[PDB]
This record gives sequence, C-alpha cells and structure tokens, in this order.
Amino acid sequence: PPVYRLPPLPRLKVKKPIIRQEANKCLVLMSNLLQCWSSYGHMSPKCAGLVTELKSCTSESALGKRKSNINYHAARLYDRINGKPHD
Amino acid sequence: RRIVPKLATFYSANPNHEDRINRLERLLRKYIKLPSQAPWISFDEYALIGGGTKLKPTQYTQLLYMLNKLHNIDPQLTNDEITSELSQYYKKIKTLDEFGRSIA
Amino acid sequence: PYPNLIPSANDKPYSSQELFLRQLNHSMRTAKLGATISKVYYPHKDIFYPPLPENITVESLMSAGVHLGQSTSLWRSSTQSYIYGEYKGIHIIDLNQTLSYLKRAAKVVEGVSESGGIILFLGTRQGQKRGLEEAAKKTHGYYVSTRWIPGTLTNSTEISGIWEKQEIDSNDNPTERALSPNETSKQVKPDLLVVLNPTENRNALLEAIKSRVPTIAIIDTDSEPSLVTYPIPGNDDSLRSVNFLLGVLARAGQRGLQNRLARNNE
Amino acid sequence: IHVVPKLPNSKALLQNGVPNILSSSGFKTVWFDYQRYLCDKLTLATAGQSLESYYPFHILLKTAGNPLQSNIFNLASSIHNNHLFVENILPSAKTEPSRLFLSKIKDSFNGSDWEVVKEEMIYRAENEVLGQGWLFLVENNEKKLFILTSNNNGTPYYFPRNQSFDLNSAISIDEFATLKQMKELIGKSTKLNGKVQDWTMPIICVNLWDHAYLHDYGVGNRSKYVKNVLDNLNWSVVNNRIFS
Amino acid sequence: TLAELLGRSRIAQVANNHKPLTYTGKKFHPTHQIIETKPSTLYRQEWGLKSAIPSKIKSRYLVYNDLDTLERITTFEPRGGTQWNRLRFQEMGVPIVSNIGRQNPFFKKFNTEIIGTGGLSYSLPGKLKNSPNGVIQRTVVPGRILNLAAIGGFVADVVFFQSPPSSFNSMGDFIRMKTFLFEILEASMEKNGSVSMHARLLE
Amino acid sequence: KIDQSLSKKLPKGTIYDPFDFSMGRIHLDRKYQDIMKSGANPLEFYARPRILSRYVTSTGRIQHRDITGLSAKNQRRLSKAIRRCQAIGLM
Amino acid sequence: LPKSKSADVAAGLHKQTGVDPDYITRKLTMKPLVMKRVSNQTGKGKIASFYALVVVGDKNGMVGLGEGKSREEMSKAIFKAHWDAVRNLKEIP
Amino acid sequence: MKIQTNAVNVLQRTSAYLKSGLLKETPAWYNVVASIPPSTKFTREPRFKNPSNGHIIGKLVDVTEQPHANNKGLYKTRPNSSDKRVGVKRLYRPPKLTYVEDRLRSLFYKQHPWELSRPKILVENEIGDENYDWSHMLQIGRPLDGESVIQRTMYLIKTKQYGDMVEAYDHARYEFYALRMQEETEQQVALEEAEMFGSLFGVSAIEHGIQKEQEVLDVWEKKVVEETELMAA
Ligand SMILES: [Mg+2]
Ligand SMILES: [Mg+2]
Ligand SMILES: [Mg+2]
Repeated sequence: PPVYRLPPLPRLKVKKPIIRQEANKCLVLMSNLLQCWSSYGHMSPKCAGLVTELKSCTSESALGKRKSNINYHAARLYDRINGKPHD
Repeated sequence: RRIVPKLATFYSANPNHEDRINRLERLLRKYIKLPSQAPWISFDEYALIGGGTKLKPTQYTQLLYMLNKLHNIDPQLTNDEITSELSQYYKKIKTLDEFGRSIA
Repeated sequence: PYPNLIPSANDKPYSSQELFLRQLNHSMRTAKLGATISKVYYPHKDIFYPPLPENITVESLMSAGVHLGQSTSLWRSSTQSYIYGEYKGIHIIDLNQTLSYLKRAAKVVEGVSESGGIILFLGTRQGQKRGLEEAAKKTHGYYVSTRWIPGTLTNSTEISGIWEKQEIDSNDNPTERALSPNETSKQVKPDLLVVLNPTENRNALLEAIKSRVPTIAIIDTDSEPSLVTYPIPGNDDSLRSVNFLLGVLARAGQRGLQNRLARNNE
Repeated sequence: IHVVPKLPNSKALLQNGVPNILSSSGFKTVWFDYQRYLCDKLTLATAGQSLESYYPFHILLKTAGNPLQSNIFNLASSIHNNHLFVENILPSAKTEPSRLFLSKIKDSFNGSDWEVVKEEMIYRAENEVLGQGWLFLVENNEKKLFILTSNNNGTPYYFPRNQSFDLNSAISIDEFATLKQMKELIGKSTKLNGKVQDWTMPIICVNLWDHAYLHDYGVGNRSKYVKNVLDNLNWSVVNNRIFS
Repeated sequence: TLAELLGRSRIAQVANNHKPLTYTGKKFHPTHQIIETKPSTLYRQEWGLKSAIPSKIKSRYLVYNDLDTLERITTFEPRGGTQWNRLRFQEMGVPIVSNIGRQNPFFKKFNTEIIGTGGLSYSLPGKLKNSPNGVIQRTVVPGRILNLAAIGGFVADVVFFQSPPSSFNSMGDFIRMKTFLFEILEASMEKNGSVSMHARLLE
Repeated sequence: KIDQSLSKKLPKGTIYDPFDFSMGRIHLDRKYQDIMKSGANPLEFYARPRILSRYVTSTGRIQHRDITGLSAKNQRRLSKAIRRCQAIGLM
Repeated sequence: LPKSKSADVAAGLHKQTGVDPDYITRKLTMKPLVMKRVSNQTGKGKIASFYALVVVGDKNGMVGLGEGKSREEMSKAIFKAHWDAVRNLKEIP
Repeated sequence: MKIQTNAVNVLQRTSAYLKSGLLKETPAWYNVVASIPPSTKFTREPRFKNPSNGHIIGKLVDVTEQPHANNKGLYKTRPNSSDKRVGVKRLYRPPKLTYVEDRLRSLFYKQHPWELSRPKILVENEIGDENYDWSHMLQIGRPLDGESVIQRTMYLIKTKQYGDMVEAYDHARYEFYALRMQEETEQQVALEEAEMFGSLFGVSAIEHGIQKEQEVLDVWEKKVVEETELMAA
C-alpha cells in the first residue's frame, strides 16, 4: 500500500482529543419516553414505569452523572517515532 | 590529601535525597524475604534534611513508599539496623453544674 | 538474631514467624540440594561477579548481545568501520573490534582509579540504575541515573554549590577536618566520564569536551564515535549487554583501586 | 544444565559404598549412575524452558499443580528425594539422635519409644507401597511428626502430590473420604494456578526404589534393607533438618 | 569466526517473517514463534533481543517481527496463546488421524505444505487411557456453544440426539455464558492446516 | 436476542483465544478490513462494460487510485479503457 | 569588609574551572577589539546593551577571544568578555 | 555530524595549559591518557570478503576469464555496462550476511506451524561453553526443536553421509519426529501414573482456559447490554 511520510514538524499534536464517553442515561430514558408517546396516543399507561424512571433520574439535576492523555503521548514519542535522519 | 565529594550521588540532580533513598533500598534488598504483617516526617520537614528546594513531590512519595514497606516487616522479624534507619523519619471536658444543667 | 521473635507454646503449633524462620532454615540447608546447575545465565551475576578485561572473549560478548547494533535505517555512516555486516534488518557490530576498544577503555578506567581520580558513571536509561550504583561503589566512584542537569561541569558553582565536599587520605578515609568556605566552593571535576547512553545525553559529552575531561561511551550503530575519547562499539539498548560492559569497567577500576591501596600500604 | 553434586569423601564411597547398608556397586547403582541419569533426563526435559535456572526442589514446587509436565515433576522429585536419602545415609561430611528429636517423637506417637516408631515405619513401608516409592518421616505446621509413604516420585512437601496410596488397586471408604476432603481443600484454594499452602518438611527420607536395594538385598528383603538404613544413618544431618 | 557464531545463535534460530501481528482473518495455526523469558530476565527487561522491552509488559511470553524498526521500537505483541491451545489439545487427548486412507507422514525439491499435523500432536491413535474409575471410553471436555462450539482453544462442529430448548431458547444469543460438557468423537486435519474437530453435546 | 454487530462468530476450522470473545476483538476486526490487479492490461476490457463498471461510482465517475488500489500505470490504463468505453455506445 | 577587577576575574575562574589565578593576573594581558552599544526593540521600548569583544593572551602562543554583554554600563560587559576570553584560552602554533 | 576534534585531543589541550601555567597541578587522568592514546583516525575502511558466505567483494570477472559461450550462446567479447561503472560503494557498504540454514529454518516452520507455539528463550547462556556432537540430535544444554534438526542436516552435509542437502534434511526431520513422539508419550503416561497414585491437580489447562474465557464473557455481556440500551434509545 501507499505509505505517507510527513516532513519534519514542530510538534505532533491533535487539536481536540475526543474522549468518547458513554451517552447519558437520563437522556436515553427521555428519548425512549418520547418514542413511546409517538405511539399509543399522548399518555397511556404502557409508559407508566418509564416516566417514573425518568423522574427518579432527573430529581437532583437535569442530567444524572457529571480527559484522554493522547497528546501527552504524541508529544513524548514524536522524536522517537520520526524517521528523522541523524544529526 | 584530596578534596572530594561526600555522596556518590553528588553529580545527580538531588544528591542528598538519592543517597537517603539508596540506604532504604539496600535495607529492603537485604530483608526482602522478611514477611510483611504511619507517623512519617512531612514534605517540608524532609526537605530540611533532604534536598531542600530541589526536593520534588514524586521523590517524597517514593521515600514514603520505601519507609512504609520497611515498617510493614512483621515486628517480630524486624532488625535493629532497620529501626535505626527508620528512626530518622518519625515525628477540657464539659460537665454539668451544681444544679445539674448544661450551659451553652 | 531475631530478638523480638515470640515463640509459640510447645503444645501449640508453629506461629507464622516461627514457620517462616523454619522455611528459611530449610532453604539455606536442604532446598538447593538435588542437583547443581552449571552453565546458565543469572542476570545478577554479571553485576556482582563481572569478568576481568583479559578473560572476556568474543563468544561472551555475543551472548551478552553486544553485537546487535541499532538498525539498517537508523544508520550513522560515521560508525561504518565498527560494523561487521547486516542481518535481520540490523547492523551487527564487529566484536573483535568491540573487544579491543573495551580493553583500551578498561585500562584507562583502571589507570585513573589507580591515580585516585573521580570516575563518574552516567546512565539515564530505565533499568541501568542499580548496576550503575554498584559500579560506582566498586571503585570509590560516582554515578548519575536521574537526569544530568545541563551544566554540572560548565556551570558547577550554581548547580553543585550546596553539596558537602570531603577530605581523603592516600587511602579512602574521611579524615574529617572542617573544609573552609573558600576550599568548599571550588568545582570538583571528574577525571573520567563514562556513559551508557551517549546518544541520549549529548549534553554531558559536550561539556566533558568543553570541561576537558576524557570520556568513555558505548557507541551503538547510530551514535557518533568522535564525540568522546574512548568509544566502545556495542549494543547500548539492551540492559544486559550494557551491564556486562559496565561491570567489566567497574572490575578494571576496582583492580586499579586495590593496587593503589596496596602501594599506599607499602 | 543440571549435574550431580560432589559428595564428601567421594573416592572412599566409590571404593567401599557404605559400611553397613549399601555395597560399592549398590551405592553406584543408586547414586553415581541413577542420580546422573535422572539429572540428564531433567536437563533434557527442561533445557530451553524457564525451568533450567531453578533448583530441583524449586522446580518441583513450581510444577506440582500442573497436570501436564508431570514428567518434569517426577524427575525433579526423584532427584531431590534421592539426594535427601543419600544425605541421610552418609557416614560423615559416632553421632546419636538428638534429645529434642526424641522429645518430638514421644509427643507425636503417644509416648512410644524410637525403636517402636522405627518398627511402625518399616511395617508401613512393607504394607503401603507396592513396586517403587519413598518412605518419609515428616514434620508439619503442627509440631508433631508423622510417617509418610509415597508410591514412586511423590513428594513429602506438597500434599496433593504426596502420591500416598494406589487407586490402581482397590481402596477403603476412609481413604476415599480423605481424598475427597483433600480435593475440596484444593478447590477452596482459589488461585489461578490452584495451589494450596503446605509446610510439611522431611526429616528421614528413605528410598524404596529398586535402584538402592535390589543389587545387595535381591528382589525380596526390601524391609530388611529399610531396617538396616534406619539403624545406620547420619543423625547429625537429621538433627539439622528438624528445628525451626 | 564471529559470522559462524551469529548463524548458530538464538536470534538467527528464530526464522524471520513479516506477517501481521494483528491478523483479523481466519487463524488455523500459529503465525509467529512464541518467545518466553525467565522471571529474572523479565525483571531486568531482557528478552534476548536487540533492545530492552518496556516495563509495562509483565507477561513472560511474546511474539515479534522486527528487532528494531525505523520508528525506534521493536515490533512485538505480548501474547503466546498458541502454546496454550496446543496444551489444551494435548490434555483433550484426541489423536489426530488423516480421515483419507494415507500413511502417517512422520514414518517412512522441497514441499512447503504442512507435513501431516503442524506438530500440535505427535500422539499416536492406538492407546487407551486408564484411571482409578476405569478405562476412559468417552473423552469428557467442557466447552461453549456460540449459536459450532468453542472447546478448549478450538472451534468444533457439534451434533446431538435432540436439540434442547430449555437451555438454548431461554438465552438465544447468550449461550456463550453457560459452559456445556462435550464428547469429542475424532479430530481430522485438512490441507489448509485447520483442525476439524467433531463433538457431541452431553446433558 | 441480540444484533449481529456485537458478537464475533468464530469460524469452524479456526483457533480462538479468550480475548477473541471480547468487545475489543470485535472493534479491532471492524477497524482492520481482482482481474485488473491480477496482471492484465485493462485496455482489453473496453468492450466489457460489466467488468469496467466495477471500477466506477454509482453515478458513473471513475474511482481514485487511493480507492481502487491499483498500480499507477494499471490505473491509468483502466481509466483510458473506461473513457474509450463511454466514447463508444457500450457504457 | 571592602588590576583589582582582573584579580577578581582570576579568582572567579579558579572557583568555576580550577584555573591558576596568579597566571591569569600576571602573564595574561587583555585588549578590547570592539566596544559596541547595541539595542533591542522591546514593548517597553528600545533597550540598550553594551557589547564588548576582548582578546586576552599570554605572549607565548597562548591566546583567547571573548565577548560579553551588560545592560548596565560597559565596564561589566568588558569584565564578562575578559572572563569569556580566559575560559577560551588556546595554544596557537 | 562533523568529526569532533575536541573529544580526543584532550591531553594536548591540557598539556598546553600545563605549559602555560593556567594549570598549576596535573589531572589524575593525564599520565594515563598519555600512556593509552585514542584512535583519532575516523576512517571509512573497505571490506573485501563477505564473512558469512566467503564471497569476494572486490574482484571483477574479465572477458578473458569467461571464454566459453553464455546462456543464449553468445560469446562475451566486450565489457558490459555494469563492468565499466566504478563499484566503490560495494567495498564500503557493510555486507548482507547470508546463511544456508536460514532457508532451512524458514522451510521447517512452514512445514510445522505448531512448532512456532513451542516457546523459545532467546537469552543466551555461555555460547563458548557448549560442545555439541551433531552425530545425534539430543544435545544436553540445548532443547529439541527445528534448530537441532537443521544442525543435524548441516552435520550430515559436512560428513557426506547424505551428499544431497534435501535428503539430509529429511533424515533429520525423521530423527526429530521419533523423539517428539517419545516426548509426547512420556508426559501422557506420567499424567496417567499421577492419576493412578492419587495425585490431585486443582486446575487443569482446559479448565484454566474456560475460566479465562468466562471473565471476558462477563465483561462483554454487561457492555453488550449497555450498547443494546443505547441503540434502543
Ligand atoms: Mg541506541
Ligand atoms: Mg560565542
Ligand atoms: Mg551541518
């Protein structure tokens, strides 16, 4: 395959390391409830427990629960990982 | 005669601390087989004998780790030398009235 | 021995401590029993029982892994004379050459120890510390594992200002008299810098040559050999090969120290 | 590579054997050849493995729990056990049994005599092991001693590899129950290797293999050989391997 | 000469390959030479390679491709799972025989194809295995059903008298959790070097 | 019941590993994933739209050498053949 | 409590790099070659700096060049240049 | 990187200082360095033999040295293009070391994939101490492996018992197989013996594997449930 060697750079770093967390439980419950209400009319008792669960989740605050060292490794290992020729 | 540095770690960054760690490390090595089963000097207190301004948190944590493990050696199996080395790193009631009521 | 051991009652079983002691006793007397194991490599044995420069062979160097140079793509062509050939995508260091350079290095190490010089063993890599300290202990010498603060020799008064200096006999007795504040503040320069990773501490090499100090280094197949006085071609990456060379050097220096002590006694 | 250790007064041993119990030839068969053979086998097994560096006893302890690589365990066990036996035998390196040892024996075997204990040991040897094996007098974490037979290369140290009775033949109810209890104990250990704690130490190993006796005593008279060994053994060595 | 010693020596002994360490395709046999250390040598990071190996690795075994690369790192993976598969197979004790009527290759220009088995089994088929309980006719081995069954480091085809609904339909695609016993009938080996086992579910 | 994406089906003849059952294995598999490559000039296929249409986007665009993964010369020949095809009626 | 400058230099050299002070004081003789005033445009303003360049040398083939710099007056810069020169002594053939 | 003058000319620089009087006292190292001089001759030295093979690097085959007809029956009467180019870089670039044994090794592991799964310690014991007679395969310090086979093949080739290499290799392979079979039988029977005499193994290899799988599966299950919930919402 076609390899692509970069030139000598000042500093290898990602400008925004994503630390892809899991989505919020409360938000999920809210979406589920919304989905249920799309069917079954406005407020039928099929989604009786779901609403209660949502309420329990969003009692103290609107969301329930409230970084990746990636550019601490790039910076560290750039000089090694280079194919930069000798001095 | 010759004028010469005391510590073998002299040229290193924090030589005194390194020297201090080395003795503890030697002790650990010596009594590494001895089976294992608090009031240690502060960072600032350690600095005055150790590195001073050149003492780092990581170095202090390492020193603590070294001391704690040594201390953990079952008291019955412990030595005099170990204890001597560790020696360095140590260091009104309210009542009712005449008439039985509590003022506050 | 074991003054605080509280022994269990005769009717009762062994205590934990008592049992441990019994195990230790067994280990000392009758565990290493059934056989003896000749011709096998214990890592520790290279630090505490290194061979003399004479008795080293090419085979021993090869076993140590000294022959394994950096890589074919990480080649400093300055080092061309030292390399034997390439194999497994790796330059392989000519080991007869390595041997001769090691001997030369070992001899200079011995000489400065005999003269009562300050030998300094510099080794910034991870595993090297313990062996480095042992070497420093062996000759009445010095070492650096935690990083070399740039300007220990060039800018000695700022860096190495507030550490205790000592006095010494023709033997190595402290002769503890008070050093004057003028007497203390002078720089105490090494008479041999010996590095285990010259490629990682260029800086140390550069002041040594500025500060006018002869230096020894394990020159791998990517390292510049002109940057110090006595290069030893070899495998600086593997921990055991370095230790072997270092241990040899320590032994050479130890011998020279012993000789100096003998001549002082005489 | 594992090689046989140099015994004290080796040339004398070669010339004679052992004064009472083993001939010049009989001693050679048990040690100077058989031990060597065992060592060679162990080396062949464990040439390029991590086991090459370790001593036989330490190898055995490492290996004990592993069902595969039982050959290594067997060899290591044999090597250690055989050298223990030789150590017990040796004339020097007259000594009597220790007072402490006698007191321990008395405590263990309902206040019986040492001669009685010996007699019980020889009876056990006669009855328990068929074919090859070992006869140990051991000491455990409870300070009292006891007699331990093993059926070929069973170690006195680690109880799951005691190899103490033969299920090739029929067995008792009590023996089965004991086995079941052992198995349960092993299961209770809860480690990845699955190895229990055990502090059994051998005090008098005896070699019930045919490599010792068969030359001198013939196919019968193994009991007689065992008795002879018991009569004439290095007591200083035994005393040394007794106290905590 | 030095050259001769190098040719003899333990790095030359490891036959070179640049196969992927990460191969997500079908793995029928070992790709790379497994390389162990002793514990002592691991403790001072020495594997008998060009360089020291990172102190993060605490496993004694590994696999590698390059002693040193342009990236200034040895290309390795700290895993030796293939030895354990072989050991499991040995424990199971089902001897591999060629289902096609052919002589055993171990008895009697170059052929790169796999000579019989690849050396996972040098066992011969004619033996029985006695125990305290008796002579073992049926080899009992615990395995997991996937949907095929994973049986001691090998995937194997499975057969049964009746398909049990209670165990299967209660947890349709979480059958991997529950370990079931198996009776391994025989092990054949195809041209590609895959071990085609055949098991039978016991209940 | 569960979807196909979150369960790796180990093939019949293959070996497996404890790791191979994991989520991480599946992720790794997801991460790591012809006649013109075989060694025959693509300019034989200019009267064979069926085969040339494989090296073309749904709309009709020719695919890039990064996508198609060809030798540069072979790619250019393929492109030429395609262009010839569309100059003719066929394709 | 409180030529002299040259002696102080020599003493400082002896501390820093083990050089013979008496030799530095006597046998070495210095000579300024260039004596600029030099400046940098900083945000605060134009910041001037006295640059010296001062050859020192024992008149027996031992010679050294040295440069030095001070924001404070030129005497300090010259001292620094002298120091640098003595650090960089060199045997010419 | 330029060739540094100042790392090896240390004693000269100090000797000058001493002469001047900049240095009052001589260093400890000075006499020692005088006695044992540095190299200071940082040359590119040419090499004329490949050490592994024993091929000649420097020489050129002439037109007069090739009298007979070539493949495709043409007589060489002139130097070719490559015979005129100045091949100096070959003298200086270090030789690629080649061994006949490497090919045999490669072949063996192709033929025996599962021999790769047998772990290999690469940490050398004393290479000088060994002394293997390759009359047989089973050496003492060395284990049984493909290497031993290959060594046996080489020995056979040397001795000319099998003049052909392939035949010698086959023979070595056949020797190996018997030994392997014997090893296999040893372990199984040892296991059987252990089972008979009431030995107790707490964790068998297959049981261990199952346990290992179980933890991973448990980890997967909780994660998978969460992922399904995510997907639902
Ligand atoms: Mg390097
Ligand atoms: Mg300048
Ligand atoms: Mg330049």
